[PDB]
Amino acid sequence: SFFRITLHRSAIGLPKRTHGVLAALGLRRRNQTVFHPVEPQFAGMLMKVKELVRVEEVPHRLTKRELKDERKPDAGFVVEKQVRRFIPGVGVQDEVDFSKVGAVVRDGKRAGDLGVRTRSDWEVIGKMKSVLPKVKAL
Amino acid sequence: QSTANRTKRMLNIPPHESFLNVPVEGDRIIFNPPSSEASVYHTPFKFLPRSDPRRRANIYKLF
Amino acid sequence: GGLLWKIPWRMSKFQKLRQRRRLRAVDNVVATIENALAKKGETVKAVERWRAEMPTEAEMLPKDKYTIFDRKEKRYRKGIHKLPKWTRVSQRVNPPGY
RNA sequence: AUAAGCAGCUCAAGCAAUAAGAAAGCGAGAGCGUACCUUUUGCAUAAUGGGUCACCAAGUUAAUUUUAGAUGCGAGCGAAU
RNA sequence: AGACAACACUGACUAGGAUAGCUGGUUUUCUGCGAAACCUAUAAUAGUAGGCAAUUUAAGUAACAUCUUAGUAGGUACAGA
RNA sequence: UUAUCGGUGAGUAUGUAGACUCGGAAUGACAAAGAUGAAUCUUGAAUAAUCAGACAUAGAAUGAUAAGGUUGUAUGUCAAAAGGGAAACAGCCCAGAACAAGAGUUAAGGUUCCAAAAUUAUUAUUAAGUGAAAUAAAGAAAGUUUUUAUA
RNA sequence: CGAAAAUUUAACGGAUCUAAAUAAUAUACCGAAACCUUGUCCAUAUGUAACAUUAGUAAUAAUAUUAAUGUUAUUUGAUGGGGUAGCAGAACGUUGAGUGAAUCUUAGAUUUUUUUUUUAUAACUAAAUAUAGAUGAUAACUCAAGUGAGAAUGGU
RNA sequence: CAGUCGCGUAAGCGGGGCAUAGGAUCACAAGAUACAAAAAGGAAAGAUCUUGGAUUUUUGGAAAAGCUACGCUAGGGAUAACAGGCUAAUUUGCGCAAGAGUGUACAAAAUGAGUGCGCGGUUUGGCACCUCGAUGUCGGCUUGACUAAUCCUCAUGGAUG
Ligand SMILES: [K+]
Ligand SMILES: [K+]
Ligand SMILES: [K+]
Ligand SMILES: [Mg+2]
Ligand SMILES: [Mg+2]
Ligand SMILES: [Mg+2]
Ligand SMILES: [Mg+2]
Ligand SMILES: [Mg+2]
Ligand SMILES: [Mg+2]
Ligand SMILES: [Mg+2]
Ligand SMILES: [Mg+2]
Ligand SMILES: [Mg+2]
Ligand SMILES: [Mg+2]
Ligand SMILES: [Mg+2]
Ligand SMILES: [Mg+2]
Ligand SMILES: [Mg+2]
Ligand SMILES: [Mg+2]
Ligand SMILES: [Mg+2]
Ligand SMILES: [Mg+2]
Ligand SMILES: [Mg+2]
Ligand SMILES: [Mg+2]
Ligand SMILES: [Mg+2]
Ligand SMILES: [Mg+2]
Ligand SMILES: [Mg+2]
Ligand SMILES: [Mg+2]
Ligand SMILES: [Mg+2]
Ligand SMILES: [Mg+2]
Ligand SMILES: [Mg+2]
Ligand SMILES: [Mg+2]
Ligand SMILES: [Mg+2]
Ligand SMILES: [Mg+2]
Ligand SMILES: [Mg+2]
Ligand SMILES: [Mg+2]
Ligand SMILES: [Mg+2]
Ligand SMILES: [Mg+2]
Repeated sequence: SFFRITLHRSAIGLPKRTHGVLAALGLRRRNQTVFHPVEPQFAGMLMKVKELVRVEEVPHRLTKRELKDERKPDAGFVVEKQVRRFIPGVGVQDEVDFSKVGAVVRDGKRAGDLGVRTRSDWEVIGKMKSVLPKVKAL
Repeated sequence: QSTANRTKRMLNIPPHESFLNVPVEGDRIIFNPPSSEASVYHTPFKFLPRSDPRRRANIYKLF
Repeated sequence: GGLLWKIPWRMSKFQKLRQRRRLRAVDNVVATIENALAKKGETVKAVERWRAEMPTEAEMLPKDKYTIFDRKEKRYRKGIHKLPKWTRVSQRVNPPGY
């Protein structure tokens, strides 16, 4: 098994040798958790700082990305709709609605390639003088 | 106090006793009639039309 | 003297509760380390010395938890809260008879 | 004009724009806070210095001898024809 | 009468030429690291020098700190006569 | 001739201890291997400040077993360290401040009101406001409670 | 009870308390700038991508790439954060100078103010007042210092 | 390691003493060295090695008496002339406990040896946080305020004495 050590107290006023025991365990600041194998070398290391730490036997050692994921609070929100944005290194990402799911990013050297409405598109929409909504829908 | 955070702690008022009985398991709907004045949008049962289907028994009689 | 270090001679019931809980917390660290090794059939010299010459919080007398031996006191006893860093230091045994 | 504030800071009622829009400022009331510098083991100290404001007012130059970095040439370099 | 000799006399006034291990002062911001009040020498103890040693940043590390295990030096607390 | 004076021999007799230590810790010190660790170490080049420290705890010397006295040693803090607790507080108890937010989690310390949090539970004592965050002593006494004996 | 001192109750901090005292226990809660979480700033790293500048190297009549520097983002969900004496790095500002026979100015250069915004010892927006075509102001980079003052019983 | 001596059968030992208590340079002097020799040949004066004379005894190495109440300047206030602060040895400050003894008798009416446990901050001191109105640290005057360990005035217990 492993020893789960957490520095509960500080050593601001304790002798210098007590700081050398907390430096070998790896406890720099307060409430810092380290995992050390169950061995006589570490066990005698904890008998010197047993008034400042809290020891616990754990089956497996926890990684750096797993000790922090147990104090991480749930985001509490989910982005369901995003509006058009310009990403500097990728391109112009269009609008996406994750409720019906599409991050399509069009990049180019012309306005038409970007996928936006240009001046020419506004001239084609302005000349369509025949388009009319159905009478039933009007 | 010295900082705004220290002021918020000295001026703290705890929530109502009712909210502090959090369920350990599952969700529960509780009756918490507040000690306050009701607005005019809480139409009394006498002013509701017979057609309206929301005329329930007092919430006291639903527990 | 003239410099006032207002330290009472006795502890309060709140300090005693934390002194009791601090002695009982050092017992769990020695009991966790002693059982963790026994499973592996291993032992340490400092873990065996502690259990030999040091008592647990349930085996200590009230006068050994809240007092220490001071040869300069009238009854050879002194408040344990007078010891430097007494909150982060181990002190359970006093000379026999004192 | 019932009050014992190094006059700031945290909390903040209220007042304040004739008008659509727009609140800087002042602030009752609650709390926190014993100037600055020098000199000292240590200063609110009843230890030193200053009435306020503006301006003047202190590691610089020369020669010499070194080092680091950068750069020119290179067993030559620099200088000079 | 150490009295008087033109503000000054236990030796005047004026001009020229000083030092001060002593005291005071030394002016913009941000960032990194971070002491000592000990030893030795000194007509020295309010100073200074050499160490210990703070800083800068290069080359090294079987570095340094702590623990475990085995070993070693040395006679205190205690105890004893 | 003496349970008189001194001296001698015997005692596994009693005490005494800075220069008595037969016995003898812990601690600290030296070095080896392994492991862990926050580079904390060494060297090269360049180059400082400092040289009345103070208090606290332990243990001594000195004084008078006086001093916020003087002087070593061990450890820490202050010095150069703000914040919380100690009513106020350089040195004590916690904890090392890059800036905000949070009835977030805790240390020391506290929770009737000033003033954030218990007028929270259990068993006894006290009747003196004793006491409640800086123990005045020996001693006295049909104060009172408990225990051990006891009529 | 012993227990007596000179401004005033006078070392419960005070109100007060028969526990809100004392002794032996138990639990919850409060509680720091400590810790945690979510963001921010700063310092030092480690790779990658993109933007700009400068300087090279290729392509182009039918743009790609290399290196340095600046910058944002991102990977390791990187590490680190008090400070006197003292040491070190990086910047801003002031005055004068070169580029400058340059740029801009009645379509308002410049105005010791006020105001606005930007991680900000600084500049900027707007407003109000006055009226200059250069003996005016000025970016950027660079050069040199009579360059920064709440502290000398300092001096005017 | 080289040189060359002693002792010992040999191994071997010997760069004084069982260990721990005797200072340089400069100058000066005596030997060696053969380095340099201010035009040159020599020399003088220098250089290296060995050695000597030192209460160089302030022993990391000056040839060295006082006064200033007439003192000066720059400083510190390591407490120095005062007061405050800490301590309480001492006191011309007191209390309590115990009771040898005195009291014709009888401890405690009174008296109380040598002592023990204490309070207090007046005298003479100790310390030195602290530079300031002092060496008789104090007197008189004016004007107080407070304390109670009481000289007077008021109430009262004990006193074969
Ligand atoms: K200057
Ligand atoms: K004269
Ligand atoms: K640091
Ligand atoms: Mg520190
Ligand atoms: Mg005092
Ligand atoms: Mg009023
Ligand atoms: Mg001083
Ligand atoms: Mg004053
Ligand atoms: Mg002053
Ligand atoms: Mg003045
Ligand atoms: Mg100037
Ligand atoms: Mg030190
Ligand atoms: Mg000096
Ligand atoms: Mg022995
Ligand atoms: Mg002292
Ligand atoms: Mg200092
Ligand atoms: Mg502090
Ligand atoms: Mg309190
Ligand atoms: Mg809460
Ligand atoms: Mg409350
Ligand atoms: Mg009381
Ligand atoms: Mg009181
Ligand atoms: Mg922090
Ligand atoms: Mg920090
Ligand atoms: Mg810093
Ligand atoms: Mg203007
Ligand atoms: Mg001035
Ligand atoms: Mg010749
Ligand atoms: Mg000649
Ligand atoms: Mg000498
Ligand atoms: Mg010597
Ligand atoms: Mg002093
Ligand atoms: Mg008689
Ligand atoms: Mg009387
Ligand atoms: Mg009578």
